[PDB]
Amino acid sequence: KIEEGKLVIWINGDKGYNGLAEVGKKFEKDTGIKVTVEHPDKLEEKFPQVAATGDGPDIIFWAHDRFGGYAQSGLLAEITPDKAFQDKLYPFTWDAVRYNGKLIAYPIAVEALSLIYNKDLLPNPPKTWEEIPALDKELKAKGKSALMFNLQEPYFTWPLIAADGGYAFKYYDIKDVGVDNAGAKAGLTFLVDLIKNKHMNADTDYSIAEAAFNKGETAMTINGPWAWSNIDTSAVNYGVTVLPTFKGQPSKPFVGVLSAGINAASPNKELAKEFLENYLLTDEGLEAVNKDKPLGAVALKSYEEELAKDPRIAATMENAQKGEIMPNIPQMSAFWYAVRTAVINAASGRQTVDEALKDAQTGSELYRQSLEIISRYLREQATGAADTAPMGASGATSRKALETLRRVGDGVQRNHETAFQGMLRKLDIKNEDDVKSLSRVMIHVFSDGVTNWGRIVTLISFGAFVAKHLKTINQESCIEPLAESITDVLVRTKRDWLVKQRGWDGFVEFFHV
Ligand SMILES: CCc1sc2ncnc(N[C@H](Cc3ccccc3)C(=O)O)c2c1-c1cccc2[nH]ccc12
Ligand SMILES: OC[C@H]1O[C@H](O[C@H]2[C@H](O)[C@@H](O)[C@@H](O)O[C@@H]2CO)[C@H](O)[C@@H](O)[C@@H]1O
Ligand code: NA
Repeated sequence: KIEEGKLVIWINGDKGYNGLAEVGKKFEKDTGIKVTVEHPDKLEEKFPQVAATGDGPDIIFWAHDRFGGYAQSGLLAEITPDKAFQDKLYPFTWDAVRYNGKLIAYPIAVEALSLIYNKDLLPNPPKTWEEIPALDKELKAKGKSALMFNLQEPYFTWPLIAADGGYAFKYYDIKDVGVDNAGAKAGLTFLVDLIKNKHMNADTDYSIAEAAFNKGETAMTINGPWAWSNIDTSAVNYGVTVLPTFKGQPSKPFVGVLSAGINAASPNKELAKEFLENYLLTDEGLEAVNKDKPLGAVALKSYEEELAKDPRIAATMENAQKGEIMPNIPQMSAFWYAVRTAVINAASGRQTVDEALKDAQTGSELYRQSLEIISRYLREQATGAADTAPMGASGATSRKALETLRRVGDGVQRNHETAFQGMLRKLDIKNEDDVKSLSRVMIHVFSDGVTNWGRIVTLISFGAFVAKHLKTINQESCIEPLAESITDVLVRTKRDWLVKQRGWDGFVEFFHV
């Protein structure tokens, strides 16, 4: 389905795609291979959907956080640069694109948010978030505002949520999520109070914030290096500086490494490798992109030495040092989708801060919490003995959902023994290969009819029945992948229903004696 003898590239619309296309023309001139650069809307959502059917671009550019998800789904070619090419880029950029010991993309540049301020309106930018309300009152009396930034993407609010101890995953422990802790609460509350006191508007998005800054209407914005081009064109006299502190502690932006992955379904992997290594990741390649839209601190040592003398890059790396490199684990997508909803609902007043971050924590934890219950149930049902290991500090829900599942699920397997036996015989489960086939059948079953806890118990109960069969034919190693696949079907298709029911707390409540 992907065309051979051509390269199709996807990069986000905020990046230097015209610069990338010039690197495309230079590749074409030397090789006769035409490079097409596109910047589709929502390309980070659209890449996994199309790559999963063997379609999509040859090369996808995004920050590294989304790449572990793509790799886990088998959408990325492993990349195998030799040592001499590996030595040309900073090792911490290679660390960003390493997943289960394999390099799954080419690192391009380090991106961190900074405070951007209008020197003509604000010769001394504020050192603290706390002084912004008084600053705004001062600027409002002159027909100006203190601060506008994109409130529709959690990326921009994360530095404030994280300042006082909010975090995604403790360093990575997927069982330790910091989304609804007191630090996160205090940061998002400060944001909601800015909106309440009319210092910020809940509806401000990327476009509105950028135009207000670039027209001289607001003294400050929060943005990455890619934004500096449009500000150059605007004639605003701007500085790039350290983000304001919150409760005496630095803002902690999530650091992204813009990265180039190769589609596992691409029949042009050698052309893509040849383009990325010998045309893009060179002084002339990164300069062409950078001249269009600044990349940040580039992964290529030679060109990073030239760019590091720029104070805007110095300020970028200062904010980076005070932040954290984003995780690349597959959970990141669900984390971002949850926190995006929480910031928007808290900002608009649809939910209180406590409600919004509670739901975001449940969303962020949903996959791992589901897998822990389902996997323990399938394994104890198969072997006749429970797992003795502790769930941990935050798994009272896990213990109670498993106790509920045992009590309710005993009945379902006994009543459906004959139906389950027939269905198991009608399928041909014998190994890991057959377990992959099961996912289509289970999705197929879960795409028709009503959503309720009884139907979920029936799916898991079928899972336990299959796990018992697997154990009997010495295929015990297939039980964990079965559990992964049942968990996948369940959260893909029912994520929002499960968050609405308060996840597994709802399941315990619904069947409570
Ligand atoms: C992969 C098999 C699976 S997983 C699964 N998960 C949830 N629900 C299912 N079915 C119930 C309907 C139902 C009730 C009793 C007996 C039979 C069906 C529902 O849709 O609510 C199934 C099935 C399934 C589907 C059709 C025939 C089947 N016979 C054995 C299992 C099974
Ligand atoms: O808003 C959540 C979002 O944050 C990051 O996306 C950034 C991206 O890294 C930057 O390169 C720039 O394009 O702005 C984006 C924010 O709108 C994560 O990389 C992304 O996965 C996540 O969804
Ligand atoms: Na976007």
